Amino acid sequence: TGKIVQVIGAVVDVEFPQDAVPRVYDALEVQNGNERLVLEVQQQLGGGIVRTIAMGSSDGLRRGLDVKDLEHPIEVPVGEATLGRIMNVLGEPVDMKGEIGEEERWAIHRAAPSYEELSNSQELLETGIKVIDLMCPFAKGGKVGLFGGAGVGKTVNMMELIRNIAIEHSGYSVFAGVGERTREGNDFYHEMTDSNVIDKVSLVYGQMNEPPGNRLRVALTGLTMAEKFRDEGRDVLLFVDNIYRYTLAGTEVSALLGRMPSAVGYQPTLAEEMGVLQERITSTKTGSITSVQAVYVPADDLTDPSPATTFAHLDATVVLSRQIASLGIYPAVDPLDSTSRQLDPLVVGQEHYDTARGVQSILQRYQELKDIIAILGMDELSEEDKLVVARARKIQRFLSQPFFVAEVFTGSPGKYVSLKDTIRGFKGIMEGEYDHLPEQAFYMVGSIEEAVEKAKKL
Amino acid sequence: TGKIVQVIGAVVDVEFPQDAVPRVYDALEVQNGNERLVLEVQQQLGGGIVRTIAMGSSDGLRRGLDVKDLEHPIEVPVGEATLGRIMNVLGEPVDMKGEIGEEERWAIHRAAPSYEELSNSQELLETGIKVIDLMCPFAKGGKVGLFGGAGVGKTVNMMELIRNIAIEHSGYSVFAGVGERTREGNDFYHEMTDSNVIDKVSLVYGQMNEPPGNRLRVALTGLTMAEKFRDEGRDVLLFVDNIYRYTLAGTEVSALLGRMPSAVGYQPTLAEEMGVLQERITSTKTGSITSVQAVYVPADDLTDPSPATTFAHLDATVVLSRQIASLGIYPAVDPLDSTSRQLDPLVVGQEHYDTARGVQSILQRYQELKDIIAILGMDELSEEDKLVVARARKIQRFLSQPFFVAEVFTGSPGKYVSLKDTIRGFKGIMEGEYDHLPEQAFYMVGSIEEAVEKAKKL
Amino acid sequence: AHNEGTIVSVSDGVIRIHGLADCMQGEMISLPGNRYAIALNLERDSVGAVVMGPYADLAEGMKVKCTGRILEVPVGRGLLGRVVNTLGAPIDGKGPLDHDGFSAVEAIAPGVIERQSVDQPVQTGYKAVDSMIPIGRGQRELIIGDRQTGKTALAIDAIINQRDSGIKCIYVAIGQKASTISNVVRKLEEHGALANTIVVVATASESAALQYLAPYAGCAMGEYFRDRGEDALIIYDDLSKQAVAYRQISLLLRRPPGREAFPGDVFYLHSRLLERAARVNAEYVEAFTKGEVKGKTGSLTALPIIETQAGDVSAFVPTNVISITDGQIFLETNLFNAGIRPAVNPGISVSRVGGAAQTKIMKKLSGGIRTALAQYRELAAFSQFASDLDDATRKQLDHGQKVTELLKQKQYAPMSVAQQSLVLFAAERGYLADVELSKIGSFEAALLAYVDRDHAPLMQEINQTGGYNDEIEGKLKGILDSFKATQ
Amino acid sequence: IIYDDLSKQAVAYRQISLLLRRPPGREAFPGDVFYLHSRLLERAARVNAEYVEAFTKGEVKGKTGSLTALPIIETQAGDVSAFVPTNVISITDGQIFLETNLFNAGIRPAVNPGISVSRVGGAAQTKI
Amino acid sequence: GVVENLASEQAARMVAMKAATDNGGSLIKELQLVYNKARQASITQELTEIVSGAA
Ligand SMILES: Nc1ncnc2c1ncn2[C@@H]1O[C@H](COP(=O)(O)OP(=O)(O)NP(=O)(O)O)[C@@H](O)[C@H]1O
Ligand SMILES: Nc1ncnc2c1ncn2[C@@H]1O[C@H](COP(=O)(O)OP(=O)(O)O)[C@@H](O)[C@H]1O
Ligand SMILES: [Mg+2]
Ligand SMILES: [Mg+2]
Repeated sequence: TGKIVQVIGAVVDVEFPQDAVPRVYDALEVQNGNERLVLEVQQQLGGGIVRTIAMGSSDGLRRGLDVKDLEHPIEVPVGEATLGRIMNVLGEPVDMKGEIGEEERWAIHRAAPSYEELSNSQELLETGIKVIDLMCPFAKGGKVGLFGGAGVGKTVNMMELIRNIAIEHSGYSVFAGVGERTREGNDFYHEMTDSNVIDKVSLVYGQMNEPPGNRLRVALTGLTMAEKFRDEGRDVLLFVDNIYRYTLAGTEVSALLGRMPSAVGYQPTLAEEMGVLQERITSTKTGSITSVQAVYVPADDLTDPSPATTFAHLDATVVLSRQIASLGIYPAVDPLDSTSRQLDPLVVGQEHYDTARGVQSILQRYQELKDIIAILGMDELSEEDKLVVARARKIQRFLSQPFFVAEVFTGSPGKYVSLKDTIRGFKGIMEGEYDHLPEQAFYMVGSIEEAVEKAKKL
Repeated sequence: TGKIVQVIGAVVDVEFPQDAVPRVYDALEVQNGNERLVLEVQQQLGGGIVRTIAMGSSDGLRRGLDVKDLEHPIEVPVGEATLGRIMNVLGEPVDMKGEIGEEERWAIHRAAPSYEELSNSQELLETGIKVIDLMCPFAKGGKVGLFGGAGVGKTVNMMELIRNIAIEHSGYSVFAGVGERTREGNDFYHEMTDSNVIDKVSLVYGQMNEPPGNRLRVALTGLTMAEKFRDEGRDVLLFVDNIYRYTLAGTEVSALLGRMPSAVGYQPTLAEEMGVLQERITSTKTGSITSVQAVYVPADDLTDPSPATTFAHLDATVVLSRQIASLGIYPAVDPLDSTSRQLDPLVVGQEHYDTARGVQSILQRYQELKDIIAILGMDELSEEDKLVVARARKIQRFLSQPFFVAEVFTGSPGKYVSLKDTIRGFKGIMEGEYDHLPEQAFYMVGSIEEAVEKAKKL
Repeated sequence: AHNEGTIVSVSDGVIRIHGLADCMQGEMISLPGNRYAIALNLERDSVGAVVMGPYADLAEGMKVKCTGRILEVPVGRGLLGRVVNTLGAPIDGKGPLDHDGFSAVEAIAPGVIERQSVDQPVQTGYKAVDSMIPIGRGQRELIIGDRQTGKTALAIDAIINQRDSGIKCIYVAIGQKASTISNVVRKLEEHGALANTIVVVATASESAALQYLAPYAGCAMGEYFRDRGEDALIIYDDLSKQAVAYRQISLLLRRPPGREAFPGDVFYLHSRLLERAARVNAEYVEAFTKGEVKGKTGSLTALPIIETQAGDVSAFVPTNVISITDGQIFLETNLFNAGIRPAVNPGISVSRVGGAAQTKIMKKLSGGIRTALAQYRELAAFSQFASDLDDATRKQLDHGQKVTELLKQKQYAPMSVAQQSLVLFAAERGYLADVELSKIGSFEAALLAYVDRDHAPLMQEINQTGGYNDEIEGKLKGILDSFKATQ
Repeated sequence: IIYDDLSKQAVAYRQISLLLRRPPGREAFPGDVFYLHSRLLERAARVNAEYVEAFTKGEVKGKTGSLTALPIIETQAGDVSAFVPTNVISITDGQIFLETNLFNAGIRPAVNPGISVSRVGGAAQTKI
Repeated sequence: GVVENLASEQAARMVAMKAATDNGGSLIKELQLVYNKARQASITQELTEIVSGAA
């Protein structure tokens, strides 16, 4: 019931009879010959007119085209019918398989859950990767950030978190590929079907080449799915692939929409955008949605607004390191800088907090010793010191481990380790029983029980 | 034929009603307070009006006076008839002899030669300058560029190049000062008239004193002469003072021409305004063009757009830094940030190459040690690195040499070094032959045998 | 609705047209003369278009006809030896276009499930890149660095090493200087690589629309090979010059500028251009007419080239491109000016495909270099204070200096995966540890390389198979022991 | 003639330029700030016998007039590589850097040699 | 001779170290300027591109 008046890039704007005219964030259908592409109302400027963004390519569109005013905002299939395959920003399947089994068809748009939700909540989700559990305990409704530059292993680490929580526990996983690469989207889908994991994992891709308005909403879509699983009363996880590409995509929208830039050219609403995306992710009275999200850092600068506004919302932060990875350790996390707002004794037990700080302590002392070891050699350390260094060297390799999703790379068999095996391992290895076996025993293994085995082959 | 509608600095727009809307690039005159005033059409603004640029002082133009439109783009003479003396941007005889001039005539606006019509050679010419010949050579049919902030000898460098290669020339030269001091031009004319070398040169002068219009067009009127000489006689020299003054002119106007500002307030058309002019200078199948030109760098910022984009258009790019001048080295070339596309082993022989890159390396290795020296003193270097800085500091001041043209304001008589000697000396110092000599032995001398004799006196 | 329109205003290669009510986005628009324009900005009661060519002749009132489809271009096996325009117009010299069919410049990239996981290598020839920043078909490595760090030299050198590997090449020169481009292809001819690579061109003088479209045109030409179960390698030289051209357009069209006055959709521009490059599953047998078997797989590897100013790798355009490409090779101007010629900087560089896009033997023996290099990275600080440290860590420093002195080659001298022998067994034992001093640590390279051409049957063997286990290792061990009975 | 503080002029011109809404450039100065100083200092020069004759209408009939001009630029913290200072240096055919620390230490004609120059040089001086 | 040379070391060291501390202090003064320059350039450009961009 309306006609395109102007069109610039993905910024098509449509006119209507006054009253009735589309609410903001309202959906709009429109044919351009080949297929119908959707529009999302963004600004109800002037009388009768409305500014919108093309969800698909705005090419081919022309003035005077018929734009059908739909009623609701974006529509997306939710519920277990979604688990099982890929689907773009707005519900429709891209995997060439059947059509979405069923939908109550929720809107991608939100409402902050009133602060009536069941914290206290310490359920210490066991991942269970030794280092990401020993150093970074996180609870349901919590959100974990994976920090690092390119190639550190944020995405692959997420793949493991999915597979482990999927098969060793209940699946409950929604993967929002905000502006995700296509190659990654493929290897991910394949790797997920290779293992039994694919259900539950409802994939929601928003390929890089899709318009900004498209990539922006991809987060809310995958969010809305897990947003309903919590309504069903189950503890689901949610992996947003790149918090950076979320804010950045949101930058393009604000840009061509004409808003005045702010910090570093980011949208003048960066705080609120991140605000709503992050705030619905919590543990409600009925259920819970926990999240682990890859936070890319531009130029390895934590002052950049993107990872900056992210920090305020993380309950735990797992920093990965490009240099740690180079040296061969592939759960490439720095134990010294990885943190958790939950890693205190009365939350995670004394044994956990003690051996945690201990690994931290010893890793640190080695760092100090490392200086004198180069300048005046190893022979200078006291017997107790060169014992600390041997014992530290060991725990370093121990907290590395072969991921299951990593077999396509290394070929070795991946291994899941408990929280109690891990603590039982590190505590002993530093007290320290396993002094009689060479480092390599701890290189890539489950609990030390396996390390002692490899030590026999040695 | 038409009348004025607006006047804003150099930009005046004229109403001409439909019948004869001036072609985009086209001339037209106006009677002001006294004399003729050529405007150049720039934009066919909608409504039968047209934007132009005053090729003279826009002061004294009424808001309504009539303007005649001609069909000629720009009237500039070309050929041997021009060799005699100085010209205007309009192709008028600015000197005191009513020009005999044109047997023909060309427009200052031209197209870049066809791709397959472009030639190239590798016959390197030899400048007197030791730095240039060693660090960055060029064959005839080359594009050399002299980058430098204010007061780094920018002009005197070009004039010394001129006196060195305008002799081996035996051909037709075309100097084209643009946005420069008029005092230099007067001296260059008188100096060249006494040496009687004017009859093979050809002047054209758009001063930094003249209005904007003259400057951004005088660069074109300059090479359109060299182009004529090219499309007949084969070997021409083209010297241009400050291509920047041309771009800079286009910036003073870009605002009034009514286009949004690019980065740092530059025109959005910087990419093309440069390329058009810069792409014109080339070796045709019919005849080649050797050309050096003084590209100014604003506020010493080599990242400033003018220099940044200008770089790609140069075969050899020698750059003068204020830091090297602040020392006393007055061919103030930074031998590190200065390079040529033809410092190729297959082109300049292996001995020249290895010597050039050898000199380049040790000079760079020195820049690294420069830091620890300043904080912890010389006595902290290894006996090897100690020798590195010593040998480097010899090179660093053997790069220097007094220019003939520079005798005027400095007691030091000039010198001219063989491309052969330049290799002999530096190769030599690097081998460790001339070590015993003090540093001052190398500062401001010709061949190495001068450094030797100077060491005797002191 | 109306088919025609008239020119209201014309300036800076941009035309604002009245009427032309029937007109699509990005649609072609035939002007008087032969040249067209592009409808990029259809506001109400006026449509701005970018003239794809000179614009001086155009004027007010001129009748401007609407047209059918969008920008298309000549694509096919025939373009190989030729240098072509952005429109596919041969400025080469041969004259006629031996082209097969046409194809849109702007067209969507193959979605998921149509992709095949990348796992086969494309050798750049450089010991440095192929060993620690491996590239593979269907990948996109971002070559990035300051001016004069050796970017292009790396690019066309990677192209030259495909002169024999079966991959077809494309070279999109953008904003470049004509004199330079001819120089390049002239060298593509000195080596047998020119008859195997189409060179698209958009000189510094061509219209903003022509430069801005040059990459996409050269893409559709390369896509041809991938869509038909074949591999190709396109390299967009100066993707920076492209964005500055598109910035010129968006500014003249009065669009809102973001940081550095660049259009907000600049990321989207490069985004869709680069997602175009990828490996596609054999089941792309369904093509223009499914489908002349076609049991093969196809792909399109593309390494773009960003130019940073003063190392500012956080600038607008660089930030975007780095975020997009699944890997990037950082070239440092400091490494370069020093002597380390392939000025690649490990540790900062990355290749998210890694071991997959690498031959079997390389995958094994490159692991030793990656960590040996990484340790030298940690001790680099003590290099100033060397001799202050005990022999334990002192030796690790020497090994590092040598191993980085090993990863450096002359420009036009690609290596034979016998570079394998050199690199691999530089790490295995300090065959460099003897007789280290770095001056000889390279002349040994050119000596081990040619005494293997002495007994190279056991060498072309390792070359073709692209694999190693233990026998071959055993042989390799002896080949070096046997070596130092020479020179 | 000596123009006291061309720095105070350029800043005054920048005021009007920005009030007129003219797009700022480097250091917020209008792009034509070079032309501002350029056409001014270019005025200062030596006119030969013919020009003086033509202007004088044959009254002077054989003499050369001249306008020597030395302007003043006030740098901040010795930053000589600033925008305005660089332009005025690019214009003038010579300069005289009065160093801030040479001045403090009693050397009152604080002229810094090795950096100060007069490109006209030799000709500009008497024989002795 | 050794034991005395050693007492000379401690002195020459603490003296030459005071020099290094003062050299660093001078660099920190020069750097602080180079910084304040960039600090200004940065804030003028960000402000200028926003306002001129809006237009
Ligand atoms: N491996 C190498 N060994 C020796 N010289 C090299 C090597 N690689 C590049 N060069 C030289 O480095 C110089 C510049 O290389 P080039 O590839 O043109 O850099 P570029 O960054 O594309 N510079 P530009 O594009 O003009 O800004 C050339 O003279 C090359 O010959
Ligand atoms: N356990 C592992 N073994 C080998 N390689 C790994 C392992 N884990 C991660 N990687 C490497 O990480 C690289 C990129 O993974 P990715 O997580 O996508 O990087 P990023 O987090 O920066 O996006 C891969 O090429 C892969 O080789
Ligand atoms: Mg990732
Ligand atoms: Mg290049």
